[PDB]
Amino acid sequence: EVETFAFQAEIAQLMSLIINTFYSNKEIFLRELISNSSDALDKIRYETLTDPSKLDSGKELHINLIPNKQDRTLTIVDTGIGMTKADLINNLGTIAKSGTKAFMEALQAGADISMIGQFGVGFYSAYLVAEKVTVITKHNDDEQYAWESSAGGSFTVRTDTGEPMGRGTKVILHLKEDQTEYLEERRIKEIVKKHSQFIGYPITLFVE
Ligand SMILES: Oc1cc(O)c(-c2[nH]ncc2N2CCNCC2)cc1Cl
Repeated sequence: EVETFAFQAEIAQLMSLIINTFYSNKEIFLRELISNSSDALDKIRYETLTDPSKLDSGKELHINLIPNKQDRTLTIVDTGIGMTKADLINNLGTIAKSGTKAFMEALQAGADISMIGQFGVGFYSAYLVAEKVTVITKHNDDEQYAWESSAGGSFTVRTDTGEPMGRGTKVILHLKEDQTEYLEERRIKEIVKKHSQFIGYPITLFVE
């Protein structure tokens, strides 16, 4: 049913840093997530140039932003390449260990948390605004899985028989009580325009 894993130490330390460091410019989490979706979309596109059957699981390549004020969630959905169970456990397809080391050295040398995505671990910026993060993913080579973590040094993985998605990745941000501004249409639009203005795939902001 539900397997429980420990974060590697360097990632545990990364997440604590994200959670505990005073840092006002939290909005960058959205750019880091959209940028991950854009990379996964690039990968499926590239693979389909030589094998168009990789798109049998869906031809449209796009990103949906879905705010839900009742559940207090902001969900980012892409139809990118998705992740296998293995990628998920291996820090969501990141080089999180070396990238964390590089990020923490930069933070010495003068960097601030906004540059996180330069070290390949921009996912973890979700913890600027979310108390809990659920990642649902479907890669053509595997079943649908849900990854989940409220930080605290551990994460879980289970098969998801919730609502099949076809192919891609869904990041559900259960927002901290004081970060509900990221559910406001005006606010999301501003941020996307500010930081995600040239992404090569349509980004659709859902209405409530
Ligand atoms: O927010 C995401 C969105 C995604 O589409 C993915 C994903 N799906 N397939 C590969 C990936 N990535 C993109 C970022 N780099 C690791 C692997 C991962 C994450 Cl964490």
